[PDB]
Formats: sequence, structure tokens, C-alpha cells
Amino acid sequence: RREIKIEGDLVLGGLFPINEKGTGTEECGRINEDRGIQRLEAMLFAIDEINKDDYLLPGVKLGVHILDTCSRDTYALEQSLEFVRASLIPLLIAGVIGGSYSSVSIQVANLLRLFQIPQISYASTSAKLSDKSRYDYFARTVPPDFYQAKAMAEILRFFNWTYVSTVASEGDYGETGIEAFEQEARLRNICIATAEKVGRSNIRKSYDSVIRELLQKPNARVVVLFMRSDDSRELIAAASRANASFTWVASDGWGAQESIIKGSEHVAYGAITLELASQPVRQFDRYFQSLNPYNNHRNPWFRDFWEQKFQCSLQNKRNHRRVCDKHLAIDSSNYEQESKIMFVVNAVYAMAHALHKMQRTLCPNTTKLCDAMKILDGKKLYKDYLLKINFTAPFNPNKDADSIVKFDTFGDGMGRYNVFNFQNVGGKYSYLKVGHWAETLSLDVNSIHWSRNSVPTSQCSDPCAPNEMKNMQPGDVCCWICIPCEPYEYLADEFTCMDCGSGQWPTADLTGCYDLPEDYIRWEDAWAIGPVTIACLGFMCTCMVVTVFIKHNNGRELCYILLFGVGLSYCMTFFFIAKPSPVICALRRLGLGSSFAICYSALLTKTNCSPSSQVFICLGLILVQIVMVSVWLILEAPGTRRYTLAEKRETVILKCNVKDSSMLISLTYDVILVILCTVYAFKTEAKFIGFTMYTTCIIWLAFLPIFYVTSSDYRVQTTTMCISVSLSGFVVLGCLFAPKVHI
Amino acid sequence: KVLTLEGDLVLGGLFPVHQKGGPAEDCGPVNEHRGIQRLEAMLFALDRINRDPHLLPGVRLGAHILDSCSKDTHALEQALDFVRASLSRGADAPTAITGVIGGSYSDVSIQVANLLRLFQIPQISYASTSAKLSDKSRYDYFARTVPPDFFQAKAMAEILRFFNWTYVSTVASEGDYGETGIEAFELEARARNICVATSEKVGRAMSRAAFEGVVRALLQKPSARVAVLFTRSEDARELLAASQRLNASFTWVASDGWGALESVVAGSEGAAEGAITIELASYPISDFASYFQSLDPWNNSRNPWFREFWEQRFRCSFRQRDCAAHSLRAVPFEQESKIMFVVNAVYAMAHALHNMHRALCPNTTRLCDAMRPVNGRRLYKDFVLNVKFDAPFRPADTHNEVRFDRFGDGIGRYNIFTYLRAGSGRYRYQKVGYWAEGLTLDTSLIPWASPSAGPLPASRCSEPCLQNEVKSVQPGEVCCWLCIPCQPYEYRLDEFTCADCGLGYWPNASLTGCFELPQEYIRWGDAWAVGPVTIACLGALATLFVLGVFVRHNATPVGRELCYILLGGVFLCYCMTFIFIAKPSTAVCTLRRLGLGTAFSVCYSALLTKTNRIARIPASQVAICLALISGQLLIVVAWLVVEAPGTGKETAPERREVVTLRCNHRDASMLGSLAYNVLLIALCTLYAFKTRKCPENFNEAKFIGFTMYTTCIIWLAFLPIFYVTSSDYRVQTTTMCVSVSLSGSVVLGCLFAPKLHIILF
Ligand SMILES: N[C@](CC1c2ccccc2Oc2ccccc21)(C(=O)O)[C@H]1C[C@@H]1C(=O)O
Ligand SMILES: N[C@](CC1c2ccccc2Oc2ccccc21)(C(=O)O)[C@H]1C[C@@H]1C(=O)O
Ligand SMILES: *[C@@H]1O[C@H](CO)[C@@H](O)[C@H](O)[C@H]1NC(C)=O
Ligand SMILES: *[C@@H]1O[C@H](CO)[C@@H](O)[C@H](O)[C@H]1NC(C)=O
Repeated sequence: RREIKIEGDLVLGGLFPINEKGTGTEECGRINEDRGIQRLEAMLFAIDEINKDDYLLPGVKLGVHILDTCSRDTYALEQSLEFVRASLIPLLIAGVIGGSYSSVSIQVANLLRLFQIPQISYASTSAKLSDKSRYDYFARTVPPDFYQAKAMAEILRFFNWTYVSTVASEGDYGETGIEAFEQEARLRNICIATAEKVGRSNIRKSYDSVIRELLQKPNARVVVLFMRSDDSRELIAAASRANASFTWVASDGWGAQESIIKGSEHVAYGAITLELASQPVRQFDRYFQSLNPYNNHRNPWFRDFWEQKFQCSLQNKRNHRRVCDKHLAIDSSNYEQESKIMFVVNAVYAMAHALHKMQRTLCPNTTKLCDAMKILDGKKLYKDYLLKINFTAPFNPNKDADSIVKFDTFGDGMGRYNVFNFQNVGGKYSYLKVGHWAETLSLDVNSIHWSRNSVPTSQCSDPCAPNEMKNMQPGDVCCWICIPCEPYEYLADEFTCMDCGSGQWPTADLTGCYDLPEDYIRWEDAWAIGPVTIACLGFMCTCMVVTVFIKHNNGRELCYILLFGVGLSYCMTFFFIAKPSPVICALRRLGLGSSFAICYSALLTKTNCSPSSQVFICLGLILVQIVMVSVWLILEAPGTRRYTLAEKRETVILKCNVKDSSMLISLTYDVILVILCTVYAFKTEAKFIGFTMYTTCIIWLAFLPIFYVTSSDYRVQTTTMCISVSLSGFVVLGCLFAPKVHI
Repeated sequence: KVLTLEGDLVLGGLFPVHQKGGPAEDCGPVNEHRGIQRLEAMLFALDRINRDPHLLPGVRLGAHILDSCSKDTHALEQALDFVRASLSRGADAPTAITGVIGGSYSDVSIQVANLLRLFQIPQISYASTSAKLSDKSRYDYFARTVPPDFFQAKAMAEILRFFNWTYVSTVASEGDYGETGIEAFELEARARNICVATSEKVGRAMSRAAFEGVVRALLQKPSARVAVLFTRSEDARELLAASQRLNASFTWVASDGWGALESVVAGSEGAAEGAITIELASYPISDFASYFQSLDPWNNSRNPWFREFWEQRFRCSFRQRDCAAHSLRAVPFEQESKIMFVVNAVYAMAHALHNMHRALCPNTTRLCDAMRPVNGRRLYKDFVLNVKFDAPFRPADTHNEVRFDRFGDGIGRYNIFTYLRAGSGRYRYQKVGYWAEGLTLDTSLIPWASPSAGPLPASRCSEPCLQNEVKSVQPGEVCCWLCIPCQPYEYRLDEFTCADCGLGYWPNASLTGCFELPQEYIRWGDAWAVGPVTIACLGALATLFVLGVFVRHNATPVGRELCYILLGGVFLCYCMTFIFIAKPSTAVCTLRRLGLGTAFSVCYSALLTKTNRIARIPASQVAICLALISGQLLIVVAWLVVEAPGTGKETAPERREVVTLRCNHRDASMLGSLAYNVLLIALCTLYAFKTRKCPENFNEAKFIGFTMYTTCIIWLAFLPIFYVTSSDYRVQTTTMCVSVSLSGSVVLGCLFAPKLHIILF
């Protein structure tokens, strides 16, 4: 029935866990030392400071209506039912500074959203309270739990920890934390290896199983913890027996508490933990230390706290137990400030300032409680002034700019955490802050001690190189492995290698599908010096034999035509060899046909021996051969295709993309028939002509198959030119040895 | 005011006795049809339960009824007494609420359920049809007897599918009813594979001009002659008025907002001729009617609001008499439609309490020490939700089972009404079926569903097609597809793609790949080519004459192998023509190809030998012909090794033929042999320019010259003819056969013309 009802112009609700939950036959158990009396005393100190302040509500005096939760949701609901009997002696409640428990906060918010009563919590960090569909009048000065999921996941990105293993305790703290951390890791390209679940009812056998499952996965050397204090402590103790070394990344459940390590400091080292940042309040220590149960008559539970912190019976039944005197006091030897005190004050001001601003909007003519302010519209105050506060921390330390109290769209506080690294120094084990997360990373790597000189835990071995080495996934999830491709086809995509050219041979990763025709264009190389020299010698011989002619003549015109044909045959060798191949592919074929027709006419000149009529008839036959090769050209077209099917080894492209054995066979068949007729006629000077014709016929018969069976990359044209120039040279040798006998 | 009776087992209840305050007041006039009739129904149900042996025999059932005044805040203030008198106090005498049967408006029910969930007080509504009370995350201890608002959406979706209606319109309203139900209707329509136009909604403060504009917007699509109405009574009335003003013909599938109400069709009977509406199924209670009629303020002291209801109904003041014998009879009294639901809720709560009592106390029919701290969670989860009993004041031989599903909602049961005219100048609503779990429509009373003039055809936007692929669906509306006919050149290979194959334009309607029929497109080996082959047969007769020539060789004083060679060439070309015409095959094309070349070479060699012998003036002739034959053999061997097999060829894409060519073609190698023959003929003519005159065998020389000239002319005429016919292989073979047969016949005739004269002389 104990309650605080300090009267005032505006009465702020209060709700604290003064009494622990009774596990026996009593609803309320003991007196809570830290989260109980100390937090309500902090709220009372903040209220007194606000009342004494001449800049925050100078005229309006803030009242206090403080009740107890008994660490139970039903009891909290029953008590907070007194907060709604003002608009629906009763006291009008402007707001409720209550919380300290997620279930209690949830129940109180559910009850107070119906009656439009703003509520500010100082310790509730449940993620379930972040949605305004179910709690539209709830705010908190502490960040929600899932913020820590973003606090250390980026740490995984900071140290390049892409492969992690998650361990958590089932319930409400670690449950939502696992989903939040998994979402953050997926958004940060981090994959989860294992996901275990720790329970309060489990025993060492199942703990050892979790460690054993963790050990049989060498790639995952980092474990992300979402567990309570006892679970983390016992897990560290259990891993001590297993001789397991890890790099723990724990949430506030571990924090900077010395109870977690216990007698297992050699397995917890290098651990990274997150702690809610909270500066101490200097004035609160002085206010709380100078408190005795004689002047603090406004605190009904203060006598019980005096009888709990110190064994006292002076209030009642002095002779029953060990009575105490005023010698018992409070000092810095046995009193330590609770971590979540600066938040509680930050809650109270968060109301007062809002009210002040509300007054400046509704009662701007005087510094008093105007009648228009008596309505105390909860919706307007919450959605207009409570969520739009930017006041700095009332008791922030000197030179601390980052002390602004703000509420986001969901009413949550600003997320500011401290990163602690468990290190050994000298010969003493202690924690040491190595950075802060105020919505950004500020880690101090230079003062961080790792497990063994390094923390390598990446599952992916190494990024794959370019040039057909990028490969693709091998059947896994995290990263992939690297396998090569055959270099003929360029990796046009990031997964497969596909051909995009006849010869291709890609150059580097950039512009892999280059043109690179890889044609058979051959210059005057070592194998080409011979044919050109032979052609030059033949041309010189023809020039000499036509210069010696005409001047001394006593076939005539037929002999001149034969000499011209011999010169054409000699220059056909140079005509065949040409590095650039234009669209005019008929030059070589017409040259060969003209040479064959000239040889046929030269043979027919001796065959015939009216003679002038035969000299014209052989020219007419040459014209018929010319029209035949023209009809041939009317059926063959050039191109850019490659006749070699060696793919990667196909580094030579045919000069003219056309079927060589399509009508060239027919043309050579006609030539063979004509020359065979000439040979048969000659078989009936003349002997030398027949002999050289026979040598040419067997030479051509021998050189024909090798141009098709060998299929050389570039030597087919060279061999054809060599055969032609050899035949022409034999004919010229005969036609030059004949004058040698003549002279 | 409060309404407290007994107290052994107090039952909560909230009723809208007073309407919402107009002039900014708390409560206004008394709601006669929603606050008094339902209150009296609950009281009558409680009395019947009390005076009942098989339900709560030894335990009495009380009541703590309150007025909500149709306000959520006032309802919250009144419901605070439900929790403050049962468990809030401690761990006007407070009364322990066991269950709450109340809540008519959706917002009131939501607020009351939100308040009562925290205190584990079960609540059973009787008129809250809101769809946002179905989730148990926010309302754990809420149950209802009436079905939610998406059951009628499901019913209309099933109705639309039953009548084969796909492309339909949609009209909605602003608020919970009209926006929450429209989303559910769209979801089931997607699940029903039907199309929703999703037209504009109504803001309940909408001008006549805007209503007319929305009517024109609905008239924009002519194929969707069906509109769905998730609108309130006033919105539906305004829409009917607008449709009547604009003279628009429509059929409207409506919801409970329209129902079987005659107040929305006043002055708009012409616009509504095939209107389909859904009304929540309910039946009247005769016992409740008897109980309510025999009610007067003289003895009805239980109801604090009865005096106000009497004053509002009958003009009486109770200070000055002004009234006497104003008994409430059946003439001005009509039973409200949701009164059986109140009785069902009260009886369900009573049955749940009785079952819990029997389970906890199977020995005695009286309260135990374990029943004082009743648990709302256990009662709701194990007893309230698990109820299966016949509806009271209704014979048990009827499918009326008051049950709650897994979400605690009621059992769907609706009636379908058609706004029709029986034939006279009057209009009325006629029931045409019911929806409990499936449609039960009868096609016997609906006017537009009669077989005459069709059953109001309002089918999908488009129509199915067979020869036109369905691949032109309208962008953004896949419900109006265009039957685009694919070109006949492209066959059907997939479900909706018309793609060509090459081996035929349209094999069949299998719609699975392309079929290549095995046939020959140049199969001219029939009577059509009867004329050419017979000519070849004539050449065979010439071969027989060759045998006679052999006999003539035995007694002719006037070389002799040249005639045999010519006859052999004639036989060879005749055989080549026969092979080409009778049967074209891979092994039947190369043989004739070699044979024609061999015959041409033999003829050329014979002509060359004859002209050489003429110009000169048996071993030499034999050597020359052997050399020519060897050259021809080399040429044909080169042709064979170049390409021996024949795989055929395909036709042009402009048509679809079976086989363009029997074997390989488009080769100019035969042009080489043609040019060689032309050159040989030219050489023969050049020699005969002076050698033609020969006294020795003058007739033979003249015949040889004439044969050479005729062969040259035939070749010169046939070469352009062959080039022209190469584009049409159907007649090219016939033309070539005719040409070679004519050449052979001409040669034979020229050879035999002087022989007959010489023999006769
Ligand atoms: N802020 C806390 C967080 C709390 C918590 C913190 C660390 C480890 C376990 C753990 O148990 C849960 C479970 C669910 C939700 C919140 C928590 C809160 O109660 O909301 C708690 C410090 C506040 C207080 O009780 O003083
Ligand atoms: N069951 C109703 C349905 C109601 C409703 C019915 C038709 C048209 C408009 C309309 O307004 C809304 C809006 C949201 C949810 C429900 C409704 C309820 O009030 O919940 C109402 C019959 C019950 C009664 O008041 O007696
Ligand atoms: C993480 O990787 C980035 C580049 O991928 C590198 O710059 C950075 O130094 C790495 N951090 C480490 C190794 O801690
Ligand atoms: C709807 O179409 C189906 C064809 O699937 C037909 O069997 C049925 O009779 C139709 N119903 C009508 C026209 O009401």
C-alpha cells in the first residue's frame, strides 16, 4: 500500500521495481538495492532540481506519483490503474516515468494507450515496443536491443569477418537479436555458419555439445553471442574445460562484468563486448550518500532499504534483533551508482522540457498553469512536444558535446555503445574500452589484443583472378572457389566462358572479345625469300631473251606470245603471295588460267607444225578458257571466314573464304585434259618440250594431293607458287638451252 | 445508469441504449432497435437460462449490463467497472465479471477488447463484424457470433465464378467497411482467377456531380457489365440515384450494406432490375416477441432505461399523464435482425460456464471452492471456443450450430436476394439461395438468368482463339488479350508462339514441334513426263539399228568403230535420261552424271578423230579415243572425289517443298565439260572451214559436219535454257533429258540419212 504522492501543479507518474518478485508465499519479496530505491531517488532528485531550476517551468511545480511494480506485470497493471482515474483524492497525471522491465513496460503501455497517457521508460530495451501500431504512446531514453545488432555487425565488416557463428539464449533477449543480427549481416554480405540456442534449463552436457558443434568447423573462428549474464559466464566456464579458443563478440549480456569470466579468464581473452554508455552523475552521488531515515519522510520504502542494506531494527522491534544507531550511514565505501541512472533523470527532464514547450505554445501570456493547459491532451503532447526535444543532458560531464537527448520516429533513444576488449596486462586481467559506436565506428585498433597475433576467420580462401579464372560457385553459399577455363573462349560473363571469335585469344580481362583476325598474312619471310628471288630471276631471263630477240631474227609472233606467257607464269608466283587479301580474289585464278592457256598455246604451236589461222585459233581457245574462268568467278565469292578448324591453334585465316575444291577442281581437270591432249600430240626441241611437259605433269600430280591432305596454315600458297615457278623455270631452261645450241 | 441482477455468476454486457450525442453532449436519444431490443433479448435469454434444468441447474446467472452510448471513450469508462469490481481491487458492492456479452459497433468492441485482454476477461460480441478483430495477437479473449466482413466478399467471389463472370467493375466506400473488405474481395478474386477493374471509391461526403462522374467512369468499359458494391446504405442510395439520373443499365452484386432494404431503391427502381444483394441470415424469435410485447413500465423496474424508451416511443411524460393503455403490440413492433445473435452469444457463454463447472465439479451441481477464482484464459481457450450446440428457440432438426472457429469468429451464413419484378408494376426482393459453405443458387426465379435472351452474358474481356496465338495481352491489364493471327509461314511450335520450322508451313494442328513429311518435291517420274522418256525409248530402238549396222558391217565395201562409239554414246545418254526420270536417289544421280559426261566426251572424241582423219589425207584412232576416255574418266573421278555423296537441298523460304534437289547441285563443274565440248566443236568448225570439201567419203564428211553443227547449235541453245531451268529443279531434269535425247536423235538421223540412199543406189 506504500506510495509516493508528492503534491504539485503537474503530477508526473512513477513506476519502479522497489520490491523483487516473490517466489514463495509472498507477492513482494526483498528490497531491490540498485534498480529499486536508487532509481526512484534519482527521479526525486531530478524532480527537485527541476523545481529549483528557474529556467525550466519557473512557475509550474512538478508533482510526483510513484508506485511499485513488485517486478510483476499484473501488479504493475493494478498499480498503473491508479494513473487513469483522473480523466475517466485522485491526482491528475501528466505523464508516467515508468518501466525498468520489458513485460511491465509492455503491459503499462497497453493500458495507457487507451486513455492517452504518455509514458517514458528509462531501462526497457525490448524490440517489441518499437512499433507504434500496438504502443503509440511509449518512448524510451535507452536504445532498443536490436541496435546492438547493428553495433557489432559492422565490427565484423571492420575486421573483415565474413564468416561467423551465432550462439544465443532462447527467450526474448536473444531471440529477436538473432533475427536482427542475421538481417544486418545479410545486408552487409555476411553469411551465418551455425545458429545454436542456449537454455536456462540446460545442463553442462548440452553446453559441451554446443562447444563441440562449434569446434568441428575450423572456418568459423568468431562467435556472436546473444545471451544473459549467467548463460555467458557458464558457457565460458564450459569452454574452459574443452580448451576451446574463440573470438567472442558479445552483447550487453556480457558487457564489462567481472562475474562472466569467473575462473576461466584464459578462454575469454580477446573477447569483444558492447556496453551501454552511461556517464556518472556527480550531484546524485552527493544527494544519495547524505540520506538518513529521519528527514527522508517522503520515501515509504526508505526504512526497509535501511533495514536491508544494513542489519537494523531501530524502526521497529529494537530488542528482537540487532538494533543500530545513527553510526550507520551511506558513503562511497559500500555504495556504487547504478548504470541506468543518467537515463532516469534524462527521462524526467524529457517530460518537463516537453511540458515547458507545450506551455509556450498553449499558455504564452504568463508563467503559470493556464486554464487551456488543464486539459493535458496526451496525444498532442506526445506527438508534438515529447518527440521533438533536443535538450542536452542536464548533468553531462564537462567537454561532452555528445549529450543531446533526442527521440526518433519510433520514440526510441539514441544508440551510443562502448566496445570493451578483454586483455591481459602486466599480470592482471581487466577490461579496456577500445572504441565507441555513436551510430558510427570509432574503434582503436592500436590498443586491441587478439587471440594469437591475428584473427583469421574468413571462409573464402581468396578472390578469383581474371583471365578465365573468375569461375563460379562450386555448390556452396559463402563465396566460391576458383577453377580455370580453356583460354580459347573469353569469359564474357562472370560465371561462364564463351567463345566470341574464330581465333579470339583474348588479351587481358578488359576488351576480351577483341577483333584479332589472326589472318595468314605473311610478309617476305625466310620461306618467301626463295620464291621472290626465283620470280626475279625468271623475269630477268625473260627480259634477256626478249632483248636478244627482235634485233636478231633471221613461231615469230607465236614465240613472242609464248615468251609473254612465260613471263606471266613467272610473275604469277609474286601475284599469289600477298599479305593483304582484297575482295578481288579472281586475280590469282585468272593468272593461273592465263599461264595454263599460254602453255597450251605454246604446245599447240609445235603440234600444228593456215599456220596464222592456227595461231589465231589457239588465242580463241585461250579466250574460251577466259570465259570459262569468268563463269567460274560468277559462282565463287570471297569472305572473311577461316578454313582452319583448330580453334585455339587456328592462328591462320584463309585469304579467300570460298570452297577451294568446288570448281578449281573442274578448272584443273580441264587444264589437265588440254595438256594431256598436247602431250599425246607431241609424243608422236620437240623432245625437250615433251620431256619438260612430262616433268611438269608429274610435278603437278605429286603436288596436288599435298595441298589438301596436309592443309598447312600458310604454306599451301607458297607450295603452289613454288610448283608454278619450278614449271616455268624448267620451260625457260629448255627455251634458253635451245639458243645455246643455236649459238 | 447500471443494470444489476442476481450476482451468483455476474455476466458483463455493454449495449448502445443511447445514441451518440449530437450537440456535443454525452448521450442523446434512446436507440430503440439497437439498445432496447437487444437489451431485452439478453435479459430474456438470461431468464430462460435460469429457468432451465439442463443448463446451469444449481447455479444462478446474473447480469451487470451497462450503456456505451455509441462512444468508444464512454465504453472504456463503463468497461473499467468490469475489471475494477472483479480483480483490480485488492489482489456499490463490487461484482465479479465472469464474461462480457456486449459490443455492437466495431470501434466500441475494439476498445473494450483491448481493455479486457489485459485483465483476462473473455468477451463475446453479437454485432461486431469488423475484419480487424480476427487476429488474436491484439485481441486474445474476443469471440463473436456474427461472421466477419470478408465472408461476404468470398460469397460474391464464388457467385461471380458460378455465373462465369470474369471482367467486373468495383465500387467501394471510405472507412473500415468499404476499404478493409475491398482488399479481401480483391484477394479472393485473385484466388478465384477473375478480373477486378478497381474503380474509384466513395468518401461518404460526395457530391452528385462527382457521383455522376464515377458513373461515367464505370461506363467507360463496355465489356464489364458487372459492378461490385462494398458501399454503405447512403452511398448505395446515392449511386442508384446517379445511375437512374444518367439512365445507365447495370447489374450490381452488393453486400450487407445494401441487403434486402427498400430504402435505397426509392425512386430508382428502373436502374435496379437484376440487382444481387447479400443479407446476413437470421430468423425471428417468437418467444422473444411474446416476452417483449408483454412489457410495460408499471412492473418492468429492472430496466432503468425503459421509462426513457417509453417516453420516446409513446408521447407520455409520467408527470402529467398524457397517456393510458399504450400497450406495445405487434402492429408497430418489428424484431431487429441481430437479436438471435445476442441470444446465441448469451447461451454460448452459459454453455461454456456449464461445461467448465461440470469438468471441474463432476460430483455436485453447485459452485466449488475452485470456481471462485475463475480463469478467463482457460475458459476462453478450452470451453468458450469449443462449443457445439443447437440454437435455442429453434428446432434441433436444423443445421443451426453455434460454433466458433480457430479465430473465434462465427459461422458464415448468408442469403442471396435478387431485386426483381414479378410482372406487375411492383418490385420486391426474392431469395434465390444461401451461402453457408458453398453456393446453392436455383436458376428458376432470377429474371436475367432465364434461358431466354441468355443468362446476362458478362464474361471475360476477351474470347479464346485457336488459329490466333494469345500473346498480345494488354500492357497493364492481362485480362483483355488480342487474338493476333500469326503468319502462315510460321507454324505452331509452342503454347503461344508462332515460329517457322523450314520443313513445311503447317503440318497439322498438334501444336507440338514441326513435322517433316517424307516425300520428294521433284517426283516427276509419272505420266506427266511420259513424252520425254518415250523419246529415250526411241534412242533404244536406234541401238537396235546399231546391231543392224553391225550386220551392215559384214557386207559393206565402203573405220567402223566410230559408229559403234556413237551408238554407245546414244545408249549412254538414253540410260542417263532414264535414270534421271524414273528414280532420283543418292546412288542413282552420280551414275547418270558420269554417264552424260562420258557420252559427251565419246561424241567429241569421235568428231575430233573424224576431222583429224579428214585433214590428214586404226591404231592412232584407238589411241586418241582411249586418251579422250582417260581424260573424261579423270574429270569424273575429280568430280566424285570433290563431293561424292548427295544429301539434297532445301527450298526457298518463300515456299515449302519436300526436297529441292535429289543430290548435290549448284556446281559449275559440268560447265567445264560444256566448255570443252564447245571448244572441240569450234576446232572442228575451224578445220571444216576448208576441210569440209572431201571427195573421199563425201557423204560421210558432209554428215559429220552437219552433226557437228547441229550439236554446237543444240549446246548453244541449251546452255541458257539449262541456266534458266536450274532455278526450277522440277522440270530441269526433264529439260536436260529432252535436250540430250534430241541431240542423240539428230546425230543418228544425220548419220543415217545418206546411208539409206547409198544402200538403195
Ligand atoms: N533493458 C532490459 C534488457 C533485458 C536484458 C538485458 C541483458 C540481458 C538479458 C536481458 O533480459 C531481457 C529480455 C527481454 C527484453 C529485455 C531484457 C529490459 O528489461 O528491457 C533490462 C536491463 C533492464 C532492467 O531490467 O533493468
Ligand atoms: N456489424 C456492424 C457492421 C458495420 C457496417 C455494416 C454495413 C455498412 C456499414 C457498416 O459500418 C462498419 C464499419 C466497420 C465495421 C463494421 C461496420 C458493426 O458496427 O461492426 C454493424 C451492423 C452492426 C451494428 O451496429 O448493429
Ligand atoms: C579489410 O579489408 C580491406 C580491403 O578489403 C582492407 O583495406 C582493410 O585493411 C582490412 N581490414 C583488416 C585486415 O583489419
Ligand atoms: C459456366 O461455364 C461452364 C463451362 O466450364 C458451364 O459448364 C456452366 O454451365 C456455365 N454456367 C453458366 C453459364 O451459368
